[PDB]
Amino acid sequence: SSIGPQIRLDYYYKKALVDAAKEMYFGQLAEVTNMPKNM
Amino acid sequence: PALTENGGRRVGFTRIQLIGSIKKFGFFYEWTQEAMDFDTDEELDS
Repeated sequence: SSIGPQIRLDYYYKKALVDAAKEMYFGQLAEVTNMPKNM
Repeated sequence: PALTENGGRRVGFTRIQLIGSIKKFGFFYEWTQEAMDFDTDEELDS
């Protein structure tokens, strides 16, 4: 303990640890589009 | 009627009532997005 009860006892680091993005290995080829209308 | 020379004693009048009514009516229809995108016609919505 200490002189008096302290409320906050842990610094919350705002910057979080998010995982990276898996490398787009297979998706490294052409991208043909389909016409919205009809088809 | 027959008014004798004496007189002394008749007709009445009546009115009737007419009543209407308001009735609600309507309908609706639905469609999916895919119906519009993958339709042979491009003016189906119109």
